[PDB]
Amino acid sequence: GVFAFEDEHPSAVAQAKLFKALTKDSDDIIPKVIEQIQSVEIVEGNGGPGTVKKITASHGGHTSYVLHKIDAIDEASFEYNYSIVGGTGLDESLEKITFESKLLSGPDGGSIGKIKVKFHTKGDVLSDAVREEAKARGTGLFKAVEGYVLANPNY
Amino acid sequence: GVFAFEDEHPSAVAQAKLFKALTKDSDDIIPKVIEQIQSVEIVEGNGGPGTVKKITASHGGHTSYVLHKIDAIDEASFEYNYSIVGGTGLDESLEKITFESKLLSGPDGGSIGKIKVKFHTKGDVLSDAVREEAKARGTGLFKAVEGYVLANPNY
Repeated sequence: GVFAFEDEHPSAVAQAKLFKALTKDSDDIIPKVIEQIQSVEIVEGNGGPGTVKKITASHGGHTSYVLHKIDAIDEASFEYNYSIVGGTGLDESLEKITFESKLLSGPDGGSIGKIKVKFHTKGDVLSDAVREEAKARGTGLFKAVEGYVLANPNY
Repeated sequence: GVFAFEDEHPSAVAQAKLFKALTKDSDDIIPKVIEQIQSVEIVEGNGGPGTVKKITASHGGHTSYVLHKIDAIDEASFEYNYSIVGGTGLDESLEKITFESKLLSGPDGGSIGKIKVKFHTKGDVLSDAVREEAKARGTGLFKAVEGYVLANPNY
């Protein structure tokens, strides 16, 4: 099945500024802000739709890793979608997880990031722990990037 | 005179975790998250009340620094107060600035950071540019530490 969940994250950061950090500069930000994440390397691609990246997090004894595919980037509507297509960080019960982000405008020139996470299960059931852990991990990357942009006016 | 402005900041971080971050680990966190803050040097003290710190920042080609004294740290009430007592970063119109921070219980086991900025002016007027810059700098330090804790549950 395909299980979809949605959250909204208001932010004081302007859409265009948050969108650029989310889509062009997140490879440099995420490793800086998240301790565990050691590196972000491009496996194939030029940064646009279709690019595959390997993100390595130090722990789980020595390591862990996940592979992300960028599915879509739409500057006009501030939509950014990516999938976790593999890696030890993708639970065995799942085919893939997709994150769809859209930055709506919020009060005071801020943003409201609508984040929908879709779980592509192998079967008919979705574990609660699997759902919760993946949502936290995806929300944490959004926050790492948004928090960085807040703390660094002009970067 | 003394001009006091207060703002509230909801957060999903629990009071005890955010309090620990703000008062024990901010010295390490702040220079990692905020690009222009070059360093945090303890001038005197061990980090507790009474400690004096020199925070050096760097813009365009321009360096500037400010001296912070930790005024109070009350763990039971989650109050953390510090003052900016001098430095090229403190405006000539001011004697000092005092940030009074208090973490209230928020919904979801999260918290509400109530931050009060007190400007101790040499005269009877406070410049708008001076008020906004200081208020932004101070909110930035709070948000930089909070963003870091959200991104790293277990640092």
